[PDB]
Amino acid sequence: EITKTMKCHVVSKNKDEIVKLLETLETSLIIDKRVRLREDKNMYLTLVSVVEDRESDMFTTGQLTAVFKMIGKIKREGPTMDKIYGNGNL
Amino acid sequence: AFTCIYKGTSENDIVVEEWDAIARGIRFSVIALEDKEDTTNDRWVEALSRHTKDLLEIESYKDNWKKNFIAPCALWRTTHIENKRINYHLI
Repeated sequence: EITKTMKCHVVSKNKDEIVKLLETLETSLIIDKRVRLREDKNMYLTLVSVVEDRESDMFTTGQLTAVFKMIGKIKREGPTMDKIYGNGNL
Repeated sequence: AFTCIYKGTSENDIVVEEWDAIARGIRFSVIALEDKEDTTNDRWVEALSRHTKDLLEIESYKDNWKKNFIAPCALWRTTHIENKRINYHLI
């Protein structure tokens, strides 16, 4: 399991635009509860929690805090029993 | 317009002999020099500011002060937002 608490910024001259952009981004991240890691559409980043702190500085800190997790699988395989054979005696 | 706010006084009550005078510096300040809108895209802040204005019959400013605020007044703002997908259909 790989977890990342990724924070996001939104800069703009119009602060109401910052609020609107953060609102739509949050709603998108919530209603679509995962994000495509790559265009192959095999990996995914299932959301855990998205939180905005409007008081936080626009440039240094960043308004929106999101936590994503992903579950890998250890990449190991082995030989397979395609064919089985045996004889009978007494 | 603007609205000065009292903040204090100069370091001491100076005396200037060459000018034959005494002086004292009162210290004021002004708020939100760059804000001119008093609007928001936070629907919740709009709703509660409307509620405060109706209930209380005073000004009700949105997310940030404006330089010409009319005392007495209120200001409603959002500090923290937490979204949560409680269910498949509900958020």
